[PDB]
Amino acid sequence: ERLLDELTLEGVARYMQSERCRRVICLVGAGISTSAGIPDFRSPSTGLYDNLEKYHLPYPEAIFEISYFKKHPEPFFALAKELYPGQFKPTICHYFMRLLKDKGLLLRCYTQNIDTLERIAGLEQEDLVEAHGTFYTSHCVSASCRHEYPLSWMKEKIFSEVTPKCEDCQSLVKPDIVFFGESLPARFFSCMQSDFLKVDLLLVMGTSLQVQPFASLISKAPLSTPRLLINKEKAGGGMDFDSKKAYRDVAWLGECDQGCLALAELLGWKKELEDLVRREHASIDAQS
Ligand SMILES: CCC(C)(C)c1ccc(OC[C@H](O)CN2C[C@@H]3C[C@H](C2)c2cccc(=O)n2C3)c(C(C)(C)CC)c1
Ligand SMILES: [Zn+2]
Repeated sequence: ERLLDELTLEGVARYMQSERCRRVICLVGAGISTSAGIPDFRSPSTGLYDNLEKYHLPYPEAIFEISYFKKHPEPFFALAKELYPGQFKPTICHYFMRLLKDKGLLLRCYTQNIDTLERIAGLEQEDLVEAHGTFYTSHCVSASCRHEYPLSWMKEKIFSEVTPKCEDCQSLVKPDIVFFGESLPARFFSCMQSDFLKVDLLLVMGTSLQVQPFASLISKAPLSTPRLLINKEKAGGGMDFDSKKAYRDVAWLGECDQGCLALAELLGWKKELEDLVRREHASIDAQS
């Protein structure tokens, strides 16, 4: 089935404004947070895994490996102190997703990011699937305790260079991120099944799809679901933008903010979006 009239941003805009497009899923990666001064720590190109020499790890990946972390948590928290941002300011792209929520178009945002910016932008727990977890909350690692700690507590521990320990049972306190050797959250697998039935549009932003878990996700949405990619680079996932058989996939190449602004324009949301970014940034400035 053919749902987009044309395989262009204009066509996607037009589809979004039609009665057909009720439920949008966003899939978002590190590219939506780069313009917030969170660089893409994941992808190898960034070279994060070269600044780790001073932590004398057995191998660079050890800094994110759960068993290593439990024995030697100090490098992870030192790194966190090193790279902790001055402010947490969500990007235009984040606020575009806020618009989708408030217009009742957002079914779900699946995010690879742990930076909490979606939450700060006003996306709620129901709206979000944090595929790699989050720094927003932390928990004592003991299964009989699991004392919860807010980011404010974790930040203080990070800045004081005191290893987070549970006030109750003395166990290590770990940010709710998915370390190497830990499994994806159950939430991820459960929401996927149900969501990928009801979805009318996939908005894929700041991820190359060459990389799990979005590579798989994309390939098992219904065949007729239109998919728009907004990314600096070209897309895995089994997308088809270019062939004579292309029917549903659209690529916008450039920065995520600029792509979102362009899409907002066509929807007639540009002013609303620019105003929201300005207002929410000012609010953050006032309370920071
Ligand atoms: C404190 C500043 C803050 C919250 C703003 C921030 C933000 C991002 C941060 O890191 C982003 C990483 O890309 C998150 N990844 C989470 C885990 C382990 C690593 C790293 C990884 C690599 C490749 C695939 C993959 O799935 N995963 C999952 C980090 C740190 C602390 C973890 C220091 C690097 C902190
Ligand atoms: Zn505890």
